[PDB]
Amino acid sequence: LSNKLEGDTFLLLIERFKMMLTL
Amino acid sequence: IAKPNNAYEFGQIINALSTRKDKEACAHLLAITAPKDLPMFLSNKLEGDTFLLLIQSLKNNLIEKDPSLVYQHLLYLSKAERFKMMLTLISKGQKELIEQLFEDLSDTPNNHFTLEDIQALKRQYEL
Amino acid sequence: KSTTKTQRIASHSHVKGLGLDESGLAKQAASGLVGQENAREACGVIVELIKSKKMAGRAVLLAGPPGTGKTALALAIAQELGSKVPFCPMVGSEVYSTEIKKTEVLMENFRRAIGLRIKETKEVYEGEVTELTPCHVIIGLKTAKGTKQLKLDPSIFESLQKERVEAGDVIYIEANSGAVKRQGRCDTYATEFDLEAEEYVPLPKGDVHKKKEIIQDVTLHDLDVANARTDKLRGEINKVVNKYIDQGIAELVPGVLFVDEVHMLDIECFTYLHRALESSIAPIVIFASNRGNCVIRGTEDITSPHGIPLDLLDRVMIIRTMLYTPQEMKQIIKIRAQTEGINISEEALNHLGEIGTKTTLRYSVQLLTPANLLAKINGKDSIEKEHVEEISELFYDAKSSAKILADQ
Amino acid sequence: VPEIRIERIGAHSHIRGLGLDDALEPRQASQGMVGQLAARRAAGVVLEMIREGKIAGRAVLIAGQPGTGKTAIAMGMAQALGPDTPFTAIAGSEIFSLEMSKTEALTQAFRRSIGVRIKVHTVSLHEIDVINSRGFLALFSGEIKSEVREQINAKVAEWREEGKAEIIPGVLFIDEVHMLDIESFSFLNRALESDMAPVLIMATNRGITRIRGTSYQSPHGIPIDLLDRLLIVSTTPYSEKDTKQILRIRCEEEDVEMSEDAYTVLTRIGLETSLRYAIQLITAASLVCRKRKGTEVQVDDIKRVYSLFLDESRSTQYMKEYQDA
Amino acid sequence: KVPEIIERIGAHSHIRGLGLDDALEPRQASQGMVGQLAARRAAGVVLEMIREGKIAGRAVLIAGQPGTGKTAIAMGMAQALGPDTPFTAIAGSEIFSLEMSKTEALTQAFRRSIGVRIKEETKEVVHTVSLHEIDVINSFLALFSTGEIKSEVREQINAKVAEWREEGKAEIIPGVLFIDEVHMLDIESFSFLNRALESDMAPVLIMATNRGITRIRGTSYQSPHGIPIDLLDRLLIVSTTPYSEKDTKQILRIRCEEEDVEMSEDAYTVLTRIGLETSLRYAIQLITAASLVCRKRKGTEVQVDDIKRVYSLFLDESRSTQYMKEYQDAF
Ligand SMILES: Nc1ncnc2c1ncn2[C@@H]1O[C@H](COP(=O)(O)OP(=O)(O)O)[C@@H](O)[C@H]1O
Ligand SMILES: Nc1ncnc2c1ncn2[C@@H]1O[C@H](COP(=O)(O)OP(=O)(O)O)[C@@H](O)[C@H]1O
Ligand SMILES: Nc1ncnc2c1ncn2[C@@H]1O[C@H](COP(=O)(O)OP(=O)(O)O)[C@@H](O)[C@H]1O
Repeated sequence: LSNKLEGDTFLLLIERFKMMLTL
Repeated sequence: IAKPNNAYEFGQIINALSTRKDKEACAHLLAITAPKDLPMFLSNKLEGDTFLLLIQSLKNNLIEKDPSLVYQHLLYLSKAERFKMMLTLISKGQKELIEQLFEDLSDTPNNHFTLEDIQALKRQYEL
Repeated sequence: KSTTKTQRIASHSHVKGLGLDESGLAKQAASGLVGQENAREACGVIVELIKSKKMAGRAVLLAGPPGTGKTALALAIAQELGSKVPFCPMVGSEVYSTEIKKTEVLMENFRRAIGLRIKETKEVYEGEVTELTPCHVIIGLKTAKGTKQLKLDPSIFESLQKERVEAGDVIYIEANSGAVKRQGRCDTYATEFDLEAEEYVPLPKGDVHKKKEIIQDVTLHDLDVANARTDKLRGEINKVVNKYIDQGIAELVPGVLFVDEVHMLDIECFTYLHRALESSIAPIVIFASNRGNCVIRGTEDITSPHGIPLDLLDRVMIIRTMLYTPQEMKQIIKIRAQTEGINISEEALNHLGEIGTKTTLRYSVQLLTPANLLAKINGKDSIEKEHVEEISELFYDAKSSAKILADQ
Repeated sequence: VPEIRIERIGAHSHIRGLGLDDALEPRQASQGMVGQLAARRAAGVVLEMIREGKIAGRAVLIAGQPGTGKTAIAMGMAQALGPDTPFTAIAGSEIFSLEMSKTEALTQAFRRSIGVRIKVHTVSLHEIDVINSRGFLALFSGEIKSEVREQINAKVAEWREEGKAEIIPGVLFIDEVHMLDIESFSFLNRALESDMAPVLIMATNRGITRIRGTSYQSPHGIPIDLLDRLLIVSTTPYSEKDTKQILRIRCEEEDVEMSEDAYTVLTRIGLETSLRYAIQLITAASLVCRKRKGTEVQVDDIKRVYSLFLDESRSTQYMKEYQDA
Repeated sequence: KVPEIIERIGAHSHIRGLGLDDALEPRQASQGMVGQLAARRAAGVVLEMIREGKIAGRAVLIAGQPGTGKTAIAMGMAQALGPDTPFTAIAGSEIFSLEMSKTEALTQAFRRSIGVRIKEETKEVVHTVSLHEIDVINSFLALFSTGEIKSEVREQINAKVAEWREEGKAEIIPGVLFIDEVHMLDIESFSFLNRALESDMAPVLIMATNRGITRIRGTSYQSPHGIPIDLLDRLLIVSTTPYSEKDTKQILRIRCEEEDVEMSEDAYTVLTRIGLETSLRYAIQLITAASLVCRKRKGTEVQVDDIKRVYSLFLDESRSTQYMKEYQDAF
């Protein structure tokens, strides 16, 4: 996965994790 | 205590106290220093004043405890680079100081040191 | 004139010599220097060799860690060699410039160490000031002939006021151009401790216009900068110096050229350095190095001790200088503070010396004006420990700052 | 002769000095500055030095990670030194120019930090030089003479003599000082030894780094002769509330109105990547909200802009991960 | 319009000829030089070559650890060729100059290594002068405040020398040119040496080195002694072995007698040890510091404790570099 998390991709599956739990 | 970690700190402490000529400093300074690493720590920093200082600091205070540490310090000093240099700048009069340090070792074989290796060591020391 | 950069030697203003007995040994602390016994004795030996003209194209190398006193030792040697022997410090990295070639940089550095004591026969205004009535400015000068009323330009009056001249002082002004210099007082008002032929001078024999040998010291770079107001000026100055030497009115004195960080010089520059020191008259070249075996710059492959080619390092004898113990560190800091005018407590000295042995001595020396300003802002006259620890927390040294940056 | 960067682009217009005051005691709110009390106090000590006259021959260095406010501290000390003191803010890479050699570029930078006051108009000396040098695009069209500068220096000496002008020593800031090589460091060392010399602030974000132009490594890539004459000031990285306040004052400056949840998500974004990327996102978010006929920037606009424009770490890692094939 | 007219340091003033004699048979005591018998014998063979005229197109290389007197051997061979044989002793690093390019430096050395005799009837007084002196005549801080000898002066001087040679009152003596640390020369200068040796009035070439297989400067190939092959098969290589105790004692005695020093026997032994494991030239340097120290305490002889003081004052090379190196490792 590496650091590819954005708003759209993370919501789809539902380093850049805790930052991702703010959008 | 000033535990030496590098040869640089060792050179700095030994020579800067050489003009002081202070005895018990070297007494409770070389005991904590590992005898085996004595050559590598010493390197070629040997000057006449500091060499005499080690001689008359080892002769005076270190004999109180077990003279085995004296034996390791004296034997591993033989591997210092500038030693055949060193055993001629010492004046003939005070070579008897090293002889008096030696009779504390050869005359009394208390527990550890033996006669034959001490004799070989003296042969190494040219005296 | 006087193009002496008072920022590279102002850090060592307490040094007035080497501090040596008549026997040749070094006192514990005298004339500014408070440590480095064997290095001081070696510098005294070097001075003796220089005075006896046995400097057969040889140079000195000072090998020691930073914050040890290499520049201080060079300044001490320069001060010991004579009353006003020129001293030009220089860092090797400064030879790398584009607007002037390396030839010019080494040129200017070398002419900054070779001095000229010029003894000029001048009619002057050396005498006792009896009365001073600006009406302007008529001044009464009392000498062997008597009291003479002489006219002074307002600029000369400003110089006299700046020199703090009062009624009854044997002071020296220039009559050809005009320049006031404080030489001393008169024996007409001399006390017990004020003798003759000293800081108190008797009635000036002759007249106010005593046409006498005035001693005034210049440097070659001083005449180069006093004539530009290329090699044309070099030749002009050379011919002027030749004429002065031929008269016998000037004495050409060799000085000291200090070169700190010698490993930053190319072998290309080292060849010039060797060639220049072979001359009959040439300043004593003292290198300084804090590096062991390293690559000679400009060769890219050849390693050597201290980055000096073996052709020049051949004529080099090395003095080894080392770290200070905390007691001498405190003494150095106290001497520097007294010279600079800062009152400071003993516990502040202890903490500052602890910082000094922690990183370097010059770092702790440089934290004196900052701490003094911090204490002045707080409303105190003398520095205490809190000011020192605060200024140590605010400003950093290079090693710890780099450690912090690398740490993250 | 005829007479009359950071301010033009912005990003430092809100900082009207350090604002510590209270006899060298940092104030949390102060004059625009937010947080970083230690660096501000050290800077104030530096101002005290400059005012008393104990800075001649020395210079200031500022370390820290990028995005911590080194330029902010430099601008603060520039403002604190007076109302119209010059402030040049060059980088270490702008002395490598096709037209001007390093000597000319560094000389121009230095003369852009020696102001002259005329009775009140304050103008940079290099600006006076460029005025006395002969199309709506002349920035396209250096090497501004060699004798004109001497003539202007003589005329400035005259203007000091008869009392028509006053000399103001400004501030010269060099960001990323490790870019300069040993050649330019010698020029800096030689130029500092003048009576009319500006205060010299350098900035760096690098530890032990090889000196450019040589082979030996040194702290911050600065030669030892200069490194022993430096007042090193270290800046710590920001925390959440400081960057939140920074974003608030910046938005107030550029006329952007934003909600609280958008503010905190922007603060977190800036904490992860940089203050500068978060600042860049603000204008794009405001322009996106204007298109959607919205007056207040919501958090979904922050989502959209963060998805549109990429930060440096993601952009580099994506294509480093590209070269795996 | 044309007028006419190593030892300054005096590190080899005791050297008066090679000393072997006896029809190429090395003498242990001889005249100045001591020991290194094989090197003396090889130097004598090369001397015979130079004397007859069978050295043209060839040169000499001396390889050995520093402190073995290869420069002394060169000085001895220069002396034994005649009392007025010019001898230049430049170093490899001395050709990189701010004012003179490698061409000018090497040409100046070569022309300084050629002598001419000037007979002058008043009795025909013979004055031996090197060519470079005559060049520098045709041109007191001159050493400080160019030195480029112009080409037209050189061609004029060469034509003049040819004329004076044909006239029959001047004669050209090929001297000896010595290049210490020859490994520091680059390929562009080795080519110049190769081309200049192909001349009739070419001085004997001696090159000295103390380093083995090294990269040729200017190239990326490993060659013995850092010398290109095109010059290496035209070389007569002699090697000098390191001294022993008695030889160093003898050289120290000779140098002390030369420099007006009176040293005790045990002091001689301690100084021989000094020159035994640090370097002999280091001891040579120490003798003058010891002499200066002895006069401070109002003494006429130099005792062993004077040596022990001087050795602590001034450091030899190995100690001085190891100090800073291990400091840097501890930094
Ligand atoms: N023996 C000494 N006596 C007086 N001052 C000393 C002595 N040793 C060092 N110092 C001081 O230490 C400071 C650093 O000296 P300097 O030699 O310029 O630095 P470095 O040792 O790094 O070259 C100087 O200000 C000098 O006055
Ligand atoms: N203490 C502060 N007060 C006000 N603004 C700050 C502060 N610290 C950082 N900033 C803001 O952060 C932004 C980026 O900081 P900057 O100085 O560019 O970082 P760098 O040190 O990498 O140049 C600037 O626009 C600046 O306004
Ligand atoms: N056989 C010898 N006879 C006389 N002097 C010698 C002899 N060997 C060495 N020396 C002395 O050793 C010193 C070093 O010699 P030199 O060849 O000039 O430098 P190095 O040997 O260090 O390269 C010289 O001063 C020389 O007088």
